[PDB]
Amino acid sequence: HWGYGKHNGPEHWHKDFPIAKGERQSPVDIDTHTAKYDPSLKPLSVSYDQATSLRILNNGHAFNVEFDDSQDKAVLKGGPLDGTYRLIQFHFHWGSLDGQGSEHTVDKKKYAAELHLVHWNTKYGDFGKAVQQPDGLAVLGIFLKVGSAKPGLQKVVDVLDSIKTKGKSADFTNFDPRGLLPESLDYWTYPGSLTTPPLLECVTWIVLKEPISVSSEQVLKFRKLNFNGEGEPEELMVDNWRPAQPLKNRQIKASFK
Ligand SMILES: NS(=O)(=O)c1ccc(NC(=O)NCCCCO)cc1
Ligand SMILES: NS(=O)(=O)c1ccc(NC(=O)NCCCCO)cc1
Ligand SMILES: [Zn+2]
Repeated sequence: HWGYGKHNGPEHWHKDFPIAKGERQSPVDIDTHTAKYDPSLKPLSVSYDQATSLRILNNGHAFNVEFDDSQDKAVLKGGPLDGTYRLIQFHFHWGSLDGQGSEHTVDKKKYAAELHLVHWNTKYGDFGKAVQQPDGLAVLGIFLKVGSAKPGLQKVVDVLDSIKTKGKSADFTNFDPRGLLPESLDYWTYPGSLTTPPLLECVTWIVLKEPISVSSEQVLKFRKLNFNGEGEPEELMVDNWRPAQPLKNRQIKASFK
C-alpha cells in the first residue's frame, strides 16, 4: 500500500488517492512575509488539564499516542475555530537527518520533526464523521528543532522500544500533552488536509510559530522504529513526511505580527 519508500512514497499517492492533487492539500510552505496578520483571530484555547492518554500505537507510518475522546477532556477552542474540538491522538513526522523531517516548512526551512495534535469537531459526534467534513478536524502542528532536551517528551521516547514494529501497541496512561507545548501559542492558520492517505480535505491547520527543542538523543530514538511488522524485513521509520504542496487559492493567516 502507500508509504514513504521509493515505490510508494508521496509522489505515488495520487494513483490511489486522487485528492492528492486537490485544491486544499497539506502540508504547505508557510511564507512568513506573505502570511496576513488577522487581528480578528482569537488566541488559541488549549484545555489539556483533564487529558486521558490510553495507549501508544505503531501503525506502520508513525506512532500515535491515543486519548479518550468520549468526553470533553482535552479540547482545543478559539483561534480560528468555531466550537470545540476534542483531542484524539498525537503523532510526529521526522527525518533521517536533523536537517529534514517536518511537513510544513517556514520560508522553505525544514525542521527535524513536526508534532501533530489531532482534534475533531464535536458537532460531528466522532472522528469518522468529522473527517468527512470541511471543518471536521483541527490539527495543532508544532515544529521540533534539535537542541536541549524536552523533558515532557521523554516518556514517549522511552516506550518506543515496546512498539518497534507495525501493529504493536502499549499501554500509555497519564501522559500530559502540555509538556510538549512551546511557551508561545502564536500561530499561522490555513484550510488543508490530512497529510497521509486518505488525504481528506477536512483540516483547519494551526501551526505554532515557536518550535520546541528536543535533544539529538530523543530524535535518534524516533529513528529506531520500523515501518515493517515484526518478522518482516527491517526498514527504519524515517522520513515519514509529505513535502509541501501547492498553496493554490489559499491565504495563510497569522495571529501575530
Ligand atoms: N498510490 S500508492 O497508494 O502510493 C501505492 C503504491 C504502490 C503500491 N503497491 C506496490 O508497490 N506493490 C508492490 C510491492 C513490491 C515490493 O515488495 C500500492 C499503492
Ligand atoms: N498527519 S495529519 O494530517 O495530522 C493526520 C491526522 C489523522 C489522520 N488519521 C487517519 O487517517 N485515520 C484513518 C481513519 C480515518 C480516515 O478515513 C491522518 C493524518
Ligand atoms: Zn501528521
